[PDB]
Amino acid sequence: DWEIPDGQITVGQRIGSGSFGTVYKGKWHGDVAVKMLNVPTPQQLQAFKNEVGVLRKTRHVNILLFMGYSTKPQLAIVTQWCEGSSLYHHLHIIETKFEMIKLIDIARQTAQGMDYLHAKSIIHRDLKSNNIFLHEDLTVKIGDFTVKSRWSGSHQFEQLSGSILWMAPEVIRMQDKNPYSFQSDVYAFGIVLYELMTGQLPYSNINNRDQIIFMVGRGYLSPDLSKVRSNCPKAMKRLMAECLKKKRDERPLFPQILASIELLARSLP
Ligand SMILES: Cc1ccc(NC(=O)N2CC[C@@H](CC(F)(F)F)C2)cc1-c1cc(N[C@H](C)CO)nc(N2CCOCC2)c1
Ligand SMILES: [Cl-]
Ligand SMILES: [Cl-]
Ligand SMILES: [Cl-]
Repeated sequence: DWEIPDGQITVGQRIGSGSFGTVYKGKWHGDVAVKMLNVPTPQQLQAFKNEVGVLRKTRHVNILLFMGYSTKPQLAIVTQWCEGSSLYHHLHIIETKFEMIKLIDIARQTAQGMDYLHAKSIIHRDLKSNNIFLHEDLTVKIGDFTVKSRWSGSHQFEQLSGSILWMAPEVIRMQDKNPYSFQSDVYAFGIVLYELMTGQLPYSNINNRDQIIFMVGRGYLSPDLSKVRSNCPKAMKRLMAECLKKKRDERPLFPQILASIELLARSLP
């Protein structure tokens, strides 16, 4: 049982809305985060039931800690509160210059988290620097949390509405009814590795969203790995390429990926 009875959760400042509901800072045996829907439709109830149903299966330090939910008086999910920013914020907005050892550490922790989810047969489906939080700018927390991010104009009448830089080629073309897989999450992680080592989003030379969608889809685009830092290990550049392979089955799984990163971690001056 994880149901939090009514009147315990003290809701505070609103911080955002996200894809579903509204997210506030809270108090419940200390600071918390509260994702709340205010009304409930059968599709809203199914989203809630599924979101709790995934989170309740995760006990890992690099996954965002679920703490409990509220059925009455309204639908709500309570997670830990974290002081810090998303990886996206650090790298692209305020443009933090992390040391190479810390960039590899962030990569290692993200791999640890993704490996755990895949071991539990959980496909994230929307991994990206936005959904990697740095708790005290130190510890990676993977979740599902955007702010005029590159393509500011609304994609209301477009097919692909969400974030396309992290989507694998098979996920863009959508030839299968469900093209999401463990290898689709590996490609997304591949782009996160690119962000860490370049300090930049991929396809910077191109300014047409639709052209990136098309070209990544038909395999004419993959990120320019020469843009990495000079003290980036060759072993990382090789791993990055394996993660971003256009063909699905040629991409490795996180057990091998995490192994490769922990190896090159030990040997760097
Ligand atoms: C309150 C809440 C409840 C639920 C979820 N849902 C999930 O994380 N997931 C659903 C599927 C599962 C997939 C898996 F792959 F992770 F397993 C991940 C997120 C949040 C939330 C949403 C947000 N948004 C704001 C705008 C970002 O600052 N911020 C937080 N944090 C605030 C800062 O301090 C740490 C917390 C928390
Ligand atoms: Cl539990
Ligand atoms: Cl803009
Ligand atoms: Cl690029």
